Amino acid sequence: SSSEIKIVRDEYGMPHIYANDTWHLFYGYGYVVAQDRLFQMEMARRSTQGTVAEVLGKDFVKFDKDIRRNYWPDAIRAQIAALSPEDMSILQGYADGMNAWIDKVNTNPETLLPKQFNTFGFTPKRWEPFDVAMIFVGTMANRFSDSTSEIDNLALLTALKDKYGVSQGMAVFNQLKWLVNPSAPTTIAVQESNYPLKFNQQNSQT
Amino acid sequence: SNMWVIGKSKAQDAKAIMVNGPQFGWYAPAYTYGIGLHGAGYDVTGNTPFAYPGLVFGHNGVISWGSTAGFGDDVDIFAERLSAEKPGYYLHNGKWVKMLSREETITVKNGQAETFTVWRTVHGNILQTDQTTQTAYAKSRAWDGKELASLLAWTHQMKAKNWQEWTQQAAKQALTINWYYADVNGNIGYVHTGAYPDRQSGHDPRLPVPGTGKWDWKGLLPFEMNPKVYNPQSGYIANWANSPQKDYPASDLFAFLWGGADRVTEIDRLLEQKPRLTADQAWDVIRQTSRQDLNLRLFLPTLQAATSGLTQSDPRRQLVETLTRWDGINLLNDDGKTWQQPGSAILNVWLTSMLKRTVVAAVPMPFDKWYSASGYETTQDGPTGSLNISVGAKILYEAVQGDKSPIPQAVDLFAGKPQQEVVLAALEDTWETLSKRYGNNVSNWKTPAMALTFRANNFFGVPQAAAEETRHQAEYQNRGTENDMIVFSPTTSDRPVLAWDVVAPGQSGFIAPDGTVDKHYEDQLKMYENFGRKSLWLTKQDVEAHKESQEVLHVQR
Ligand SMILES: O=C(O)Cc1ccccc1
Ligand SMILES: [Ca+2]
Repeated sequence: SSSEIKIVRDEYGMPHIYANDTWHLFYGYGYVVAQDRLFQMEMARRSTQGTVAEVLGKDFVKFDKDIRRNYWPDAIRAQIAALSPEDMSILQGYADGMNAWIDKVNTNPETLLPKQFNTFGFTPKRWEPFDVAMIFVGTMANRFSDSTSEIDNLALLTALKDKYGVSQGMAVFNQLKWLVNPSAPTTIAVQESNYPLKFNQQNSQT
Repeated sequence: SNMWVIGKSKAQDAKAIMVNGPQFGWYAPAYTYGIGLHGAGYDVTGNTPFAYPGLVFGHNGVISWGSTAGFGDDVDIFAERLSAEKPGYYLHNGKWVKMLSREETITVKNGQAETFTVWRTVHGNILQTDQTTQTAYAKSRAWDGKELASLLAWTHQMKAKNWQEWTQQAAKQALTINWYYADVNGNIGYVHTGAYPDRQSGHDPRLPVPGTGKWDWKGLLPFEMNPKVYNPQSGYIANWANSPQKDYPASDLFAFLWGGADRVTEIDRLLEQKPRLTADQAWDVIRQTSRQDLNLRLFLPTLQAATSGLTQSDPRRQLVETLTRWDGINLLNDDGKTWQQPGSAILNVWLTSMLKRTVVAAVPMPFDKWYSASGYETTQDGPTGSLNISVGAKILYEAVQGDKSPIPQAVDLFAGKPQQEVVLAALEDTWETLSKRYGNNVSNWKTPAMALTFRANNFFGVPQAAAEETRHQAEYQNRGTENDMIVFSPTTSDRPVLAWDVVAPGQSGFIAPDGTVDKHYEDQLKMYENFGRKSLWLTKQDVEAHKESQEVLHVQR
């Protein structure tokens, strides 16, 4: 059946989804996620969108602000709007699947509502593709691929040049924060290849 | 995070072995989510963080895949030129360009709502402001605008059936991530994926650049430039957040360095120790590396040289002999709270003192603090992530390596004094500190072991469970938040592939309204602790034979 989604959980409760098309497949995925991790995913959503203070109060206002200042919603929405129907079906199916279970949860909370929701004083709302995308953007991109300390770096360099002088200060900077170190153990052996690109280590942009 | 992939030339009773240990910290419920997908071109099994549509850890019966953070430099800061007379504008290529801006309101439980404005330039979102010079910094990510493509690439790569199809997808993943590949034929591969900027000549990626236009990136580097290797001569691919490739530049983070001292060597050593490894031996590397003190190997030679001439009755001498007899593999005593050997405590105190005496001393305040950590610092709950060689230690390592170091020592970290003298002075500090606390009989020193905590707050510091759901493990283990292994063409199985993983505390985080915990709420917690693992199923026959429950849905879009 084209509308059929089969969910088989193994001996550790791990779900396997069987479906014919993209939307149904990720609908099943989202469904089982809502069953297994609804509170975790709700709080992950609020974490990635900076809406934690909404349920946990003033101690998370700074957190929420920092989250929102670190991305641009409309840009993410534009990327989603540009997705082909096939790719959209991944996100839409996923969200729809979560909503299917979430609706059941809110129809019979006395039996299906995860305890934490009662404890923390709110109830789960439906998800959209944007929400699913932001779980990834906010927990993989914005936190594992968004690292820089250039402003601090420059402060260090400036301090070094003041202590040691211009030339020696620059040299000590290259000693503490080298651009490359040829003795660094590499995952790819030197016999295989090396990186072609070389950079300037003098801050010529000043 | 670590990963080792063993190819046909080094695999025993198999053609390829992939063992992945992504290190995200530890949380309850589990950081990752087990999931199998079968249909619409997918046939996969494994587990993935926050249940992303794409499985970061898994296989499809033909190839397997894994990841560790790349730590490339894909982020630069542009210093935007502002004008008090033109608020909301910045100078770019000779014109005053209007910033993008948006209003946001933070609603607050039991509090007053707060509205504020977020600002963005062509270089990215604005960090803050500095209107004395009339400047504001914008953070430029090479992956900007490629967030969804990266999510999708991580999904579509699951359908690849060979190196070419897989790299086609790796080329579309824009975040700085190491991707790993293995297949049923014993082929293995690695790609340091990600979008990286093609910077203007003279652009030092470690420091900010003007946002006025002349320093704008020329674009992004082609996929050809991304470090990659397919079936390396070595017969294996190992990574523990180390450098991808000779001459490849690291993240600009001042606390992050790829140098001579690198924990990945601990993995290389174990893989190269034996010509071939079995699946079980490959898995055992998790146990060994998770217990391996990472500084012993780096500094023992220095310690031995400095004390080689001291009499047997010199305590500094006996501290070094203690280390020399030690393999660096920590094991808990029967009390389940202290370590059998005091080596790590010795190295901690010594290294702390060394850094204070050397690197810390050569760096102006308050920057000196950046280089004072020994890497052992922790709390009662234990490390929040992996243990590594500290940035200060890596710099000290270059220094004690002398001329064997490729890094010019512009300033002598020992400031004219013989390295031996400083090393011995730190050993004196160490003996005083430790003997004061533990007494003078080293053989009965029972030093505190690090513990491990599955935290109820996610990595943001935000509750994802009730405080009481926090779980505790006596032995800290420097290992993946989860570990998964894929073995291709195992000779002792009727399957073309076997796979295992561990998702602790368990698959489910569900607790019913009446407090009744789900049957799979904690059934992998003890398994995690003892380096156990359970089978991942892929084929309909294997899934069926191990079915616990089934539910069929009929829905129309
Ligand atoms: O190495 C890390 O810090 C965590 C990580 C593992 C795999 C992919 C992305 C991030
Ligand atoms: Ca940079």
